[PDB]
Amino acid sequence: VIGDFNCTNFAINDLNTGGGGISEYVVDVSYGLGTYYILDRVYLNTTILFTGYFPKSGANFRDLSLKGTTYLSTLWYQKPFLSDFNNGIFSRVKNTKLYVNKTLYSEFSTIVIGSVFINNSYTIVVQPHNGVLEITACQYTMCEYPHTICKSKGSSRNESWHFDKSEPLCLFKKNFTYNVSTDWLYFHFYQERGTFYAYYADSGMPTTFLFSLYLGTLLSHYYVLPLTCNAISSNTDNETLQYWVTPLSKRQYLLKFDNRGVITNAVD
Ligand SMILES: *[C@@H]1O[C@H](CO)[C@@H](O[C@@H]2O[C@H](CO)[C@@H](O[C@@H]3O[C@H](CO[C@H]4O[C@H](CO)[C@@H](O)[C@H](O)[C@@H]4O)[C@@H](O)[C@H](O[C@H]4O[C@H](CO)[C@@H](O)[C@H](O)[C@@H]4O)[C@@H]3O)[C@H](O)[C@H]2NC(C)=O)[C@H](O)[C@H]1NC(C)=O
Ligand SMILES: CC(=O)N[C@H]1[C@H]([C@H](O)[C@H](O)COC(C)=O)O[C@@](O[C@H](CO)[C@@H](O)[C@@H]2O[C@@](O)(C(=O)O)C[C@H](O)[C@H]2NC(C)=O)(C(=O)O)C[C@@H]1O
Ligand SMILES: *[C@@H]1O[C@H](CO)[C@@H](O[C@@H]2O[C@H](CO)[C@@H](O[C@@H]3O[C@H](CO)[C@@H](O)[C@H](O)[C@@H]3O)[C@H](O)[C@H]2NC(C)=O)[C@H](O)[C@H]1NC(C)=O
Ligand SMILES: *[C@@H]1O[C@H](CO)[C@@H](O[C@@H]2O[C@H](CO)[C@@H](O)[C@H](O)[C@H]2NC(C)=O)[C@H](O)[C@H]1NC(C)=O
Ligand SMILES: *[C@@H]1O[C@H](CO)[C@@H](O[C@@H]2O[C@H](CO)[C@@H](O)[C@H](O)[C@H]2NC(C)=O)[C@H](O)[C@H]1NC(C)=O
Ligand SMILES: *[C@@H]1O[C@H](CO)[C@@H](O[C@@H]2O[C@H](CO)[C@@H](O)[C@H](O)[C@H]2NC(C)=O)[C@H](O)[C@H]1NC(C)=O
Ligand SMILES: *[C@@H]1O[C@H](CO)[C@@H](O)[C@H](O)[C@H]1NC(C)=O
Ligand SMILES: *[C@@H]1O[C@H](CO)[C@@H](O)[C@H](O)[C@H]1NC(C)=O
Repeated sequence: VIGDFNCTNFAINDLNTGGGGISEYVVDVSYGLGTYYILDRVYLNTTILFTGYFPKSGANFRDLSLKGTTYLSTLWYQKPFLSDFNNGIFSRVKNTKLYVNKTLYSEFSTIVIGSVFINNSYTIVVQPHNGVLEITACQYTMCEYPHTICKSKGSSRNESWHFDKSEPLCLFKKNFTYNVSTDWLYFHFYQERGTFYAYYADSGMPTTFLFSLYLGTLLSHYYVLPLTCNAISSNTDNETLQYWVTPLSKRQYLLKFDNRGVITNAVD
């Protein structure tokens, strides 16, 4: 289980849907994937050695996205999906572009980051709402079996990942825009000295700083929430979710900057 609040018992079962296991893909930073822009600095037409929170090159990404329809498997709310946060993670996220009456809509998995997922501790949550990325850090009463929905196409169940009837205490609450038309989003989430840090990019590969947040407590787990939808499958539209993650660590990279300050290449 993620939290411990019994939000519902509707359509829960124990089926091992991952008969083929967690899907994997290989980290390759040679085109600037996994890198981020350094503070407020600009470098031009040059190569820098820099030490930062980066992926290991030639490590695996894991796809932790989980599309459901009606039933939720209890096995989705355990290891290997519930994952140790350590120093941090890098995410490569497919923007699942759907259509209704030729209008475009953007969906992708919510991620939660925390320690015990109980309302006496802060949980960070990052959730898309069709071009608005809502980010919060609050004492959420997380469910046992949290999940989200396709607000665009609809779902066979209502949304529930927390159960707070009155607004919980929050250290942070902001919205950030993202371009609904791009195919990928990239994120770094990491912690140093009890402060959480977030970088993203919705265009290109090198990420840029969103925010930082003092927690005063070590984060220790993260989890990518299942998404339930009447769309997003081979019998209806051949679309897919993907939410690739890999661990960060303190590493030295060569970074190459072009003559307009974009990071074009890197070496581990
Ligand atoms: C912070 O997070 C914690 C969890 O970590 C929350 O604690 C839980 O709070 C709920 C709500 O108060 C407790 O709910 C339990 O409900 C049982 C009945 O549930 C059914 O019926 C009710 C209507 O009566 C429906 O609302 C519900 O949806 C279900 O259909 C009760 O039986 C439970 O009673 C317990 O105590 C009696 C003795 O007094 C025993 O006989 C019972 O067997 C049982 O042990 C209870 O009322 C839930 O139990 C709480 N869990 C824990 C671990 O404490 C906090 O509420 C939350 N804080 C804030 C501010 O939101
Ligand atoms: C994490 C994972 O494994 N995710 C897959 C999902 C689950 O394994 C399954 O949900 C588990 O179920 C449990 C735990 O009991 O199966 C999906 O594929 C289904 C067939 O496997 C799909 O075709 C559905 O077929 C139906 O016969 C039915 O109900 O399963 C009718 C329903 O309308 C239709 N869904 C639609 C229209 O999207 C799906 O989607 O649900 C593809 C997802 O990638
Ligand atoms: C950040 O972005 C989110 C997502 O867009 C904003 O949340 C949404 O805010 C609106 C306005 O408060 C909510 O609409 C209201 O909902 C109630 C309940 O259904 C209804 O009675 C009102 O008439 C009105 O429609 C909306 O529900 C809410 N959530 C979602 C998923 O859209 C949020 O306001 C933005 N700002 C901040 C600082 O978070
Ligand atoms: C979790 O909460 C659900 C309700 O959302 C509980 O299910 C009810 O259990 C009582 C036990 O007396 C039954 O009379 C009801 O018919 C059940 N359903 C509903 C809709 O209330 C469930 O027992 C709780 N606990 C667990 C471990 O699932
Ligand atoms: C960017 O740096 C490169 C590499 O130093 C520069 O390329 C050289 O440019 C000179 C002419 O100024 C040529 O004679 C060399 O043959 C080039 N070397 C290579 C490896 O291509 C480039 O001029 C710089 N551009 C800017 C705008 O700073
Ligand atoms: C939002 O994302 C789309 C897709 O990446 C961007 O569209 C591209 O824009 C450039 C010019 O800036 C064109 O050369 C490409 O041909 C466009 N691609 C497609 C598929 O249309 C769009 O510019 C982005 N807009 C913002 C405001 O970020
Ligand atoms: C969804 O919410 C509506 C309105 O509260 C309720 O009538 C319905 O039973 C709920 N369905 C599920 C599966 O939670
Ligand atoms: C999904 O793709 C397969 C392979 O091309 C095809 O057989 C199937 O009919 C497609 N279904 C839809 C809804 O596009």
